[PDB]
Amino acid sequence: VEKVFFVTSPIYYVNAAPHIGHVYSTLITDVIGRYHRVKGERVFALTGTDEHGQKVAEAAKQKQVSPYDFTTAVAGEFKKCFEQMDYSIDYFIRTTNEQHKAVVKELWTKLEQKGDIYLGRYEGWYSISDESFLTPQNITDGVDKDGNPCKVSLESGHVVTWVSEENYMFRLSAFRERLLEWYHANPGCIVPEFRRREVIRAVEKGLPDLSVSRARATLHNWAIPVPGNPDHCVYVWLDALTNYLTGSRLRVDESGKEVSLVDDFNELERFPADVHVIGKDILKFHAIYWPAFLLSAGLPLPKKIVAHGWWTKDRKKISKSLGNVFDPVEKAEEFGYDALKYFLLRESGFSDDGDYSDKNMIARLNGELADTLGNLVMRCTSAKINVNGEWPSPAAYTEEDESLIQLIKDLPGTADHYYLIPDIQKAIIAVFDVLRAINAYVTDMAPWKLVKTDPERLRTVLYITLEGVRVTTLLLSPILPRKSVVIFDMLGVPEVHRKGIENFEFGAVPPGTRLGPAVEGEVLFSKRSTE
Ligand code: MET
Repeated sequence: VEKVFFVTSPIYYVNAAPHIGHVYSTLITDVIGRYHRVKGERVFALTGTDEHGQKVAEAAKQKQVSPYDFTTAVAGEFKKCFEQMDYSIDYFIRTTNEQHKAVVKELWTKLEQKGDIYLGRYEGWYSISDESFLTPQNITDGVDKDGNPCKVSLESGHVVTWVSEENYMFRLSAFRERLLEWYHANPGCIVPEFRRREVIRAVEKGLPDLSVSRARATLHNWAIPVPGNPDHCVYVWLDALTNYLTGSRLRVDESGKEVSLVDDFNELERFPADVHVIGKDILKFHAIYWPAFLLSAGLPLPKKIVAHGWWTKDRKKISKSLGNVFDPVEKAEEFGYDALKYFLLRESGFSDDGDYSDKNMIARLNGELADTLGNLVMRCTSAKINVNGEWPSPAAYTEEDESLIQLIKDLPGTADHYYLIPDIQKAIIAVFDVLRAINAYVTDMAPWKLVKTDPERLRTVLYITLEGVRVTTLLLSPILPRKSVVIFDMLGVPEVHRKGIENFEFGAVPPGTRLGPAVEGEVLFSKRSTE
């Protein structure tokens, strides 16, 4: 099937200002989308804000302003932040959007007509902060923000409350066997694998029916009314998951504004998502509830859900009051945007709860970006080594020449597989193994000596080096979107060769291609001191 590659981030609660967790999640979404665009594919990358619910409504009561003004303010902060992070997102969705509401009502009605929604009661624990139902097995003792004894989530640590309400219930219990068929039929549908094992384990134990409405007062009327029952509002999560569907059905103008909701998802060829990027904290919603709603509705299921871990700074929690902040924009201004992105994508894989420190950030920037990549780019383009300022024509290749050429020929196939898992960390490591190899080849050949001694040999060494740089840079362009453009400018790679699987091929830029012009003091990544 040939379709728009559809990649999504979670839509984030707007109870509070955007922070690193959100930036990271969206960054992951952005990178995947960026990579599929360089393969020449149509892409629709989606992010947004989850704006209804008790959590958000109460967050706005605390700051003492209307939910409409509050959600709009905070959403504005999310957009401003993401614009500043210089992503390439195709649309920003807000669940307050009127067309989103229509799609929710449409899906709800499908589930009802299917016979999968009945009137019942939920009597059990709820975490408002997580907007999540919990069994007693998943709560424990703790202290509220007074210090008085309460119950809290084992998952999250937030206060839980007992809820006893007549609610509309989705028949999730009836989807146990089909969800199990699905997980087993598509053993790559949840990444990383140990999270796939989590979901299976959980669904194996058994599934209770799920409350998909709440009484309207409980939600302070800040939700979507249940169609046909104005006393009930639709569960914030059923509403929020529907954003993926809504997004697949919106025609967007050049300004980034929704202008039309199509009746059928096929019209736009986006749905279902090829990758839902998420955090591990919201796995059940995406891997259990969502495919269950889609099965009931008769909709296609997503191809992959990839769930990453949580961040710490200096081996502690990120928190304003505890005195340990990590501001992505602040660190980008300090170290650079592409560098910070490299770090967050390099320093941790999706199975790990990684760690930012200034020390280790500077170690990677200097180590990998400046010495390994940065220096290689400057040398092979320098007037000292590349005296004619062009891509030379290679002479005959030695076996050592060819060992390196093989590594470069093999790199795209390997990096491709990693980006498709997806495992962005592994893709980066693969590209830098090839970069380390190029540097060691250069050390061996000492092109600086060859310039005097053997210009004919230099032609070969220099051409291999330029091409190795070009290919590695191409495959890193989704990680270093701005720096890759600079690198390609220095190399003098024509625009047409900066994109497309055609240009993953060794030798796509011809000898004789001229290098771009130099500047007095220019440097790709400048070293920074340690303390
Ligand atoms: C459909 S994704 C919803 C995610 C939720 N709003 C959160 O911030 O965790």
